[PDB]
Amino acid sequence: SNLGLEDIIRKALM
Amino acid sequence: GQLNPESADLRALAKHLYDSYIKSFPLTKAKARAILTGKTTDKSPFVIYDMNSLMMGEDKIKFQSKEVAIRIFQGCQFRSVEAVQEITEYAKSIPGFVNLDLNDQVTLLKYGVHEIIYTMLASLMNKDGVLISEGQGFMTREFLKSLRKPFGDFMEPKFEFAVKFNALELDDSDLAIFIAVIILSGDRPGLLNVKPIEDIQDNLLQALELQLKLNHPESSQLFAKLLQKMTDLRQIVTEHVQLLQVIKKTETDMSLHPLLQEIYKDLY
Ligand SMILES: *c1ccc([N+](=O)[O-])cc1C(=O)Nc1ccc(C#N)nc1
Repeated sequence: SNLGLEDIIRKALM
Repeated sequence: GQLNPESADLRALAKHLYDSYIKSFPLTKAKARAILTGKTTDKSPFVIYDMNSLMMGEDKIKFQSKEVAIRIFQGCQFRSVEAVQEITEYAKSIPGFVNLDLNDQVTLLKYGVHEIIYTMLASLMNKDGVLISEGQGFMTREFLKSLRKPFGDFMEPKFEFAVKFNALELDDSDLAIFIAVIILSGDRPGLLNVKPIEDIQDNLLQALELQLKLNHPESSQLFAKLLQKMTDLRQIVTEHVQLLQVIKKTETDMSLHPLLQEIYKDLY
């Protein structure tokens, strides 16, 4: 939920 | 104030952010306002104002934990992935953002997306209700407020913010700079290099201040009033943690009509 969001954001920043 | 090189650059930055805002967010405030004021002949939305109209509107509402409120939160957070990816894509256009430390980029966005989502939800709200199902429906504020606890209290603090935020009468040009200012907040916990972040926000704040002077002559202290709205945004996000504890302590009826569960998943 939080690390889920952080991973969504990390992937979108790629 | 003077039209000097520095002011010219700040106008170029506002235009650059506006053009990137339009490319990244397909649902602008102007489109939402046209629907709400009935100016769009192409998508007259159905009005859901009670349980009877809700069941008549089963056509338009188009359809894993066990608690209903938790499943609503999981679903709307999943539906909000496209918004998070659009905000993140918008952030890449902010000059200097991608040069920041990658950990700070993630930290700035993970706190900022919630406040930006609420800012754009206000565009879908008037004093009477909120647009749902991609502008094909309209859920009234009092019907939401009348639902059984804890659901009846979910959206009402957001309507109260939206009425006060929409009274400022910002357009998409204003909102593009305001969103960038939210992202470049040097006060996020866990930031590694606050100084380069505030250097960018200092530039965005100047561009915002000049934009509001040019765009809103009849608003005294609009810059200050708008910055104070960030306090209301933060409180709404903060209160979602408290809302979880209200659910874990409610042993009353927590069942909700399946169509209402779907509508809440389109909200935040
Ligand atoms: C989803 C669907 C409906 C509501 N609501 O009616 O209040 C809320 C949510 C939701 O997940 N809200 C949410 C999630 C995370 C954060 C943070 N940080 N704030 C709010």
